[PDB]
Amino acid sequence: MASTDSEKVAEYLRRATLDLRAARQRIRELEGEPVAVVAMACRLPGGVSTPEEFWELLSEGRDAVAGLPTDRGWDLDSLFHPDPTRSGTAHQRGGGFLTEATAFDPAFFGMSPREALAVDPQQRLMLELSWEVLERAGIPPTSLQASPTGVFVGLIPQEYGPRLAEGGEGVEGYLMTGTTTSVASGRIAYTLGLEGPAISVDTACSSSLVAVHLACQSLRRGESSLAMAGGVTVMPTPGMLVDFSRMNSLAPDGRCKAFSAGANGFGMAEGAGMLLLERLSDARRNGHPVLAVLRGTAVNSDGASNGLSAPNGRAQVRVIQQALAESGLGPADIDAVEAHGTGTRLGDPIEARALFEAYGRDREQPLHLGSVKSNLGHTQAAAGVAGVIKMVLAMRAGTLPRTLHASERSKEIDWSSGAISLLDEPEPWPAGARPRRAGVSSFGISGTNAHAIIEEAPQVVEGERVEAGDVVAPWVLSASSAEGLRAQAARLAAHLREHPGQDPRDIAYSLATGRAALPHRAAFAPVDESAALRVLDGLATGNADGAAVGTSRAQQRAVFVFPGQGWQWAGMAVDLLDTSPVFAAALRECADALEPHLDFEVIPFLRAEAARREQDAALSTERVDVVQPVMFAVMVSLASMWRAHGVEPAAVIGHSQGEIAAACVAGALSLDDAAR
Amino acid sequence: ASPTGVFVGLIPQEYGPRLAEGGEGVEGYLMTGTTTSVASGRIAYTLGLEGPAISVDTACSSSLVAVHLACQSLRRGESSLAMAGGVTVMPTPGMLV
Amino acid sequence: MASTDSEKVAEYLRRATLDLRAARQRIRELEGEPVAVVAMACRLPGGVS
Amino acid sequence: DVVMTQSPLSLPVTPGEPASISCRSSQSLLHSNGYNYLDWYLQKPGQSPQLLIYLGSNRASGVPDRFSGSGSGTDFTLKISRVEAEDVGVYYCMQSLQTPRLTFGPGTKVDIKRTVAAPSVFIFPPSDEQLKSGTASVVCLLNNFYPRGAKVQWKVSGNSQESVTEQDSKDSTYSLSSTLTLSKADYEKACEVTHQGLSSPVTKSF
Amino acid sequence: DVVMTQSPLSLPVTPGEPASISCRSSQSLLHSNGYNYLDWYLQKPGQSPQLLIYLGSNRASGVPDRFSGSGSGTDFTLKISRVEAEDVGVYYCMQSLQTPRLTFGPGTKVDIKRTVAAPSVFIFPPSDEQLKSGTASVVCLLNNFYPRGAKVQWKVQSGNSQESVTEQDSKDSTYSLSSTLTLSKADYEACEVTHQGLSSPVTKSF
Amino acid sequence: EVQLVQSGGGLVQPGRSLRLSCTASGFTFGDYAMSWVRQAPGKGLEWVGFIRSKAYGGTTEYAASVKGRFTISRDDSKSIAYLQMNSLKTEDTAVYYCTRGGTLFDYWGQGTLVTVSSASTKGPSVFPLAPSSAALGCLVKDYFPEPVTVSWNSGALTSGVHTFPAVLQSSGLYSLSSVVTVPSTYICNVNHKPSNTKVDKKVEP
Amino acid sequence: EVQLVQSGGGLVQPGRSLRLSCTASGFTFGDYAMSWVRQAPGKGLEWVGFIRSKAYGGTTEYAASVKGRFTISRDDSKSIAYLQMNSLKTEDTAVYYCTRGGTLFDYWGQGTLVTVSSASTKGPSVFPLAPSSAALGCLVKDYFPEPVTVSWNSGALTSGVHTFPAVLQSSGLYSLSSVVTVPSTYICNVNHKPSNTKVDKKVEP
Repeated sequence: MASTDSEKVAEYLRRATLDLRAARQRIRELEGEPVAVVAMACRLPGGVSTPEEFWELLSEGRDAVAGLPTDRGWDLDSLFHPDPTRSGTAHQRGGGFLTEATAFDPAFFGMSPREALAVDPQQRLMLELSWEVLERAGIPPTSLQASPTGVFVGLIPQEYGPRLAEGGEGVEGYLMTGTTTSVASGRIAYTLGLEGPAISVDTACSSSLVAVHLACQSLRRGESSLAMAGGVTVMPTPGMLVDFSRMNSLAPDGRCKAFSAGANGFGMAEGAGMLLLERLSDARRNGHPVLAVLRGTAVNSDGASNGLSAPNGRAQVRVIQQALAESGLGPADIDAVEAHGTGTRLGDPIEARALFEAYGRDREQPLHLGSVKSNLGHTQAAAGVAGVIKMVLAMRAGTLPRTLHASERSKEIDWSSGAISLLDEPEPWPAGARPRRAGVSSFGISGTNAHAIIEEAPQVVEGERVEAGDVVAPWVLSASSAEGLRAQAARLAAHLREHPGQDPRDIAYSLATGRAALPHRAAFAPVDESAALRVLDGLATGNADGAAVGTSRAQQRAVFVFPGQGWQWAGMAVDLLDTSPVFAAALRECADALEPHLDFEVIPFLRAEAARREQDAALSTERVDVVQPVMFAVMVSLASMWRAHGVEPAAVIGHSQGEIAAACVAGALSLDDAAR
Repeated sequence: ASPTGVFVGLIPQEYGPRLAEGGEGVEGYLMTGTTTSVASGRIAYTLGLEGPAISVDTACSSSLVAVHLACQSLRRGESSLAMAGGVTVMPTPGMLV
Repeated sequence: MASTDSEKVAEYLRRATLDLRAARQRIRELEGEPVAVVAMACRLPGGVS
Repeated sequence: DVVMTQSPLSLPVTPGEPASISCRSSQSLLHSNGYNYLDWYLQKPGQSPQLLIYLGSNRASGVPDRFSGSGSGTDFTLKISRVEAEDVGVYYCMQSLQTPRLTFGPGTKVDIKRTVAAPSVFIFPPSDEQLKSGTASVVCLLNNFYPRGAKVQWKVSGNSQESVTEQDSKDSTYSLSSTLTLSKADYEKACEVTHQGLSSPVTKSF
Repeated sequence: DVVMTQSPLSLPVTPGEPASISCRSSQSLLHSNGYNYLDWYLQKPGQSPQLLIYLGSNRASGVPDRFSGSGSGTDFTLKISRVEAEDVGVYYCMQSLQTPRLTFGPGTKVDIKRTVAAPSVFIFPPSDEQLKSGTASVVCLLNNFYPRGAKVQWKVQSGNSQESVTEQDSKDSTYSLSSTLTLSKADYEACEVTHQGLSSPVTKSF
Repeated sequence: EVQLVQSGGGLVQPGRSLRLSCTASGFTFGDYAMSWVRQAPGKGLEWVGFIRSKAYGGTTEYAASVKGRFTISRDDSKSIAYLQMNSLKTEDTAVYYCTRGGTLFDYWGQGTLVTVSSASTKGPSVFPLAPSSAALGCLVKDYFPEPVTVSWNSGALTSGVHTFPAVLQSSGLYSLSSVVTVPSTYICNVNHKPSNTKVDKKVEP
Repeated sequence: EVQLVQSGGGLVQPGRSLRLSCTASGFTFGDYAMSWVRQAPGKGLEWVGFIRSKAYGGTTEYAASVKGRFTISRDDSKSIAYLQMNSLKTEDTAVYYCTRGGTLFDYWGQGTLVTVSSASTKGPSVFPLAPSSAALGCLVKDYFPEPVTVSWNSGALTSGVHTFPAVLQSSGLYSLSSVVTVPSTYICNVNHKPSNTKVDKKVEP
């Protein structure tokens, strides 16, 4: 019975409670599942091309505002006139502009040079950055075929090529596929084969952040197991500078003097940043490296502000408060905010007042206010993804970056509260009892205000074990071109010469699991970091020394062929058995299958090399009754080893006695059947 | 000031003079009036809507994608009302060429 | 407690069941709640307004 | 007395179609707490049973909300909203008002629903080398018939056993094996079925 | 016996800060079913109480997830994750094991936390027209003090003093006390406090 | 949705009967055991009793202080829970509550201010506060029942205003002390709604 | 997460003891009452018994068919539930289950195929099926225990193949009838893993 239903009811109470404990953690993962930053890829103003080089721009306080690009064929002579109202002229005399957005690798993807010429530089910088953000995550970019992986890339329509009405000479039908923000999310999903939702957001100076908010939703609801979010503003023609000049809003120097009294305009910059978003449960279950965690992102509009361009105060507060409420975090839980900091003399005051309202009203410690645009410039639709890059790197390095051109804090902002500390000096941000949290704000010119909360990656990665092994795992690297093959060994050699002490097995695992099998492959089995960087120094020039090189287009399945007699030496299985645990196991298995019918156990005979196999009227394995069983014993074991290391035969071929091995390894006969 | 998101489906179109070739009165509105981003922004600003004013772009499926994202912003709950749809008006004869 | 052997634990089961019902309905109100089309505005070819 | 709790058998459900399984209950299972004390169990063929719905209407976690449930004081109804191809097996009307639960219930044969076919009655005389081996097994094979509501007679019965496979996927029928284990002498002294696929018995002998 | 349930009966908590309220249970409330039998109740000042957490850890529906809960066999802990301007009231640690439930407990004075201020001891002799009206009420007013852990003495003794302490306002977040010394005709011909805002008693008379 | 709105407040003397009804809407009334809670003003709650569900049957268990005085009944067809007050006394002056369970008071009625006082309805004896040399106030002694609002400068001064709670004397009357704290000649007005005794007052040291 | 993996299968004769262990992982073992269920092959389930939680204490209740034969124990520190089989007989040939509750079998172990048969391990008497004039088959009479795979054309023909379930005779042996239905001279092979009796067969009408 049930103590008169006492057990019964309680037994039902133990299920309605356990179901409630499971139906409430489902809501908590449907609305507030912490989504992680698996990997980070960026092309930002200056020399920045990787997230680690971008930290070499924030930590040493370098400004990326250098000057206008000359690669793009910009006129540069009608761009500047003494008259500020002359049509066709720009006001900023510089800004951080990408020096590599003009160039692209067409042959790497399935893109023709004719097609790639018409591809928007915004779009051609999301295919390479899609490849980078996947290789940095340890996820082979070609492994994500027909998989749910949504793409959320934010752009601005802008203008790259000629008028679509007039067409072109060489580029006629691919002008469309270039100058369309739509395909700027579908092209990435097509080249990488991603089946996940390909949304191309458009939200002016907040596009990227907004995109991540959407992506966050995708992972929280579960539409896409992987999210691919970020934004870009690549600047192909000087038109956009010419016309923000018409509102007299660009800083003549092109510098984003965020929260500064010398703010004479919001300036401009062109750049790109990209993120790989995955829910923390999926990211850690699949082993994907977690760099930081987005907890909550909110997106709102300025409403009826003082025009479409002017920002709104209360709406900005309502988005930096909603993100906290949606993330389950608060004003005191954020240690350092990354505000928009567009740089105009009007946006910054109201923007700082909003920060002083949601955060500064209730602060235990001074909030470390920063702005990535100070070091870079206003990257427009790439702002919001550059800001999250700044916070995560500040989190991974334990240091808060400087806000350049912020020594003279703005006189129009009341800093007397002290709850907000402008980051004019590098403030240490060490890991402690409080989980490190940050906030990135982007307020676009369209009026859409967005804010995201970035918690530090939960420090559960610690606890890894250490060991040593004799397995010289091959250092496999592949490229789409011979020159790229010679460049993927030079960059790796530089990385293993500028980041020394990285274990060889760790390097092989990342090079093998994390790099796509591209149709120009070079592979070698290193024994030391000096015998490897020497091979990596010969592979960079093209000399195949101690390595294997081969172009292998349209090739993915091995056949195992089985030679007959001819290796009369028979002195190699000893070294393989002593160093391979399987070769001391599978060889034992086949020998123990040969013994019931042929009493000769191979292992005592194997340790007898050819040097000790010629005394008692014998030669190097010439006894047919003795050579054939020991030929087979090594023969089946070796085929098991290629299958134990992951190579399966597509076909089997047996010259004379390989037919016996065809019986065993192909499943036609068992080990006992084949050995007999 | 009521939560109401504007989700407009748009394919970027070339309307007037080039951005580097601003007109006589249409100087700084050749992008503040044409950039797809501000199409939903103008709706949110003139109507006073304070919600997710996101301009989506997924080619000919952009309207249904805007509808889906507006619904998903309603399902979770970020704007009490949601404004979803899409438009293709072709000012120049560029697309059909 | 007093009558038979369940009048306090049964209240807890009732509350837990109601909480599960109000929490599973929340899941279906967060991923499967019908979304009504309040009105349509359309500008289409052929003079449609 | 023991409450009688039995669930109607022969439940033909087809993918994409809403079904409804009810149950019988002699003594009322609506306990004084206001909660029914019956459960709904599904034994997946070749796998362990699963908790679907407890307390009459409350569903378990893990199983999707497709398993909706309700009922009156005595009459119960599991409203399976919809069946897919994985939703096949045996449903159980286990009550929970009187431990012991030694009888779980005959169980409901939930089957992929399809129109009625013609059972292929195939009489098979045993091999003669079996007759010189010491046994005799004449088999009246039934193939491609649904639903499985027929037993094979043995005239000109009592030595017949049962052997039926579960449903396949692309054909969704049943197959029956009536094995008539026999002895030496009695071999030289017919099988028919009463399946609803036909009306008149079909008599074919060895 | 009766299980003695006692919590830190005062929790100065400030908005945006995580607090933690515990409880004494003299006996073991971890029943044989494996579930604690303690309830967490919040009486909102000027409104009805609310069910926060039942069975020791299970939160109720409707209330935010802020009220998280757990505990040992005897020791319990309501982990209020965070407090706001709304989260201020009386929290009751009610054991639900041995019915009757007469005592709900003294209750926990949850207060907006702020540093310690100086109580403004304001002695107020009663009006003379009251003295010719038939009564006498000298009031020792206390204003802008927090926390409220002081009672007013009446020397030169006590026993005729009643308390009229107000609640906590929003922008100032202090308390105000009214020690009314109802008196009679002849006895008309001093008050001090022992609040932690000061150390030495401040003696001022009518 | 669920509502447990109450009704049956009033002013009585010790020794008479009073009505308390618990309106049930939104649920099956016969499932849960209706309970009744009493809250003394400004201090600790005290539980009165409950009735078990008619499906359970059981009995009606009450608090030790209300044996032979209060009884509780229930009905499904008309869905009202009853707390019957008989032979009322002084302690019963409190706001009673209707709770949704004998052991799990998950719901909570809004509260009916049941008052059992021996006083009668009359105007207040507004007595001022001459400052020592500071704050200025005005006591509102001897009034009944308890609707009350005391403003300063006739609702013009709102900073520093402290409307002190009701003060329960043994005579059944009430006393309020509204005092403002500001250096200076101030106006305090007390309005007793039931009696229309509208007293205006000028105060000096 | 929760797992209730089992162990303790085997082949026994009527009248000896067998072991059944229920591995508990992911939860507090002493809270739920461990129960044991028996599933006759292809037909209705039958419940064996349960042990109450040591917090409850209680007793060990069993089915009417296993009085004095089976006993059930439990322990927290090592977290294994026991079903002890003593004086086993023929009916016990079934797949037993470990359920997570005396009245609420919310979880369900994968199932241990406990077999109590009097037969011995030997090859099958493969007996063919001469078609009447149609379908072609071949029997697997007289084999034990029950691992079995019967293919046609040596795993080449898969359409129309019907691997009929095991047939329980009174002698403790098994019989299988794999038959294909296709107009025509076919090959059927039966492989008994324990005994290595690999029989190939050619069939004609």
